[PDB]
Amino acid sequence: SSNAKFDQFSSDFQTFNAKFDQFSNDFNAFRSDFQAFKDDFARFNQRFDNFATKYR
Amino acid sequence: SSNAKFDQFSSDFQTFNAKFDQFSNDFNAFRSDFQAFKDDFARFNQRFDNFATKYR
Amino acid sequence: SSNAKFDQFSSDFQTFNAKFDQFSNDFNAFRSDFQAFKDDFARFNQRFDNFATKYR
Amino acid sequence: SSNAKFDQFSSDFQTFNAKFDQFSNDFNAFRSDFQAFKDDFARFNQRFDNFATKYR
Amino acid sequence: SSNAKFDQFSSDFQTFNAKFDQFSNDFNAFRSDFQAFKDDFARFNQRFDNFATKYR
Repeated sequence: SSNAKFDQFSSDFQTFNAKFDQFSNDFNAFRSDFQAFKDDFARFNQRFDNFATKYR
Repeated sequence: SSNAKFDQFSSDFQTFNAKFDQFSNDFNAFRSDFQAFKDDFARFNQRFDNFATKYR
Repeated sequence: SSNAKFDQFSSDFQTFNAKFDQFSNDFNAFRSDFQAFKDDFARFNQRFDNFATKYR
Repeated sequence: SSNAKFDQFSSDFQTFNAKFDQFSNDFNAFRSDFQAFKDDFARFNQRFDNFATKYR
Repeated sequence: SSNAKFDQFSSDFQTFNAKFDQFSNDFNAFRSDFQAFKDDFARFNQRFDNFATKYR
């Protein structure tokens, strides 16, 4: 192909690489959010077990 | 390779790049929904703690 | 480069593009499942709220 | 480009295509885990409702 | 098009490929977090069943 056409594609690919990098960071922020929920659920589970034992 | 073939692929790539932006947007909408659920759960956990601690 | 090897790459990219579309659909189907769950969690939280108020 | 550079790229793309397919299968496996969880939650929700009803 | 420009694209694609492998690992780690959460929920569900049974 012409250099001009290839350069358009390579810079387009660079935009995609940047978008993917952002999505990867977004996904990891979601993972952090999910871990925070999981730990909050663990705290609930322990509080429940405590209550259910005392009120069994 | 040749121009006509390359131009077609460059177009196909750009269509994929646009679809990737829409997926990234879909994932962020999901992240907001998930955070909403996580905070709703956090609210529930605090109400459960109040019931179990302050009223039992 | 060889037109014929480029033809293979173009086809393999089309295959990737279709698989990406399948994944994007699957992700959006997952979002619908997450929405059903989030709604179900709301059902529970609101039921618990009522219960707690009556048993405070 | 030269055929050698292109052919290396095409081989690298085929490897990425295979990894993407793997990820899409991983994502679909997750969707099964999520649906199983959603169903477990709907069953908890019914059992909570039954408890709250019988305990009026 | 030129070998120099192709070499730059090939480098960018290799970097994307590596990022994708990282993301796929991150997704698998999330899947593991999710399964552990699902099992935690099942453990709660059993605790709640045992508690509710004793209030009949």
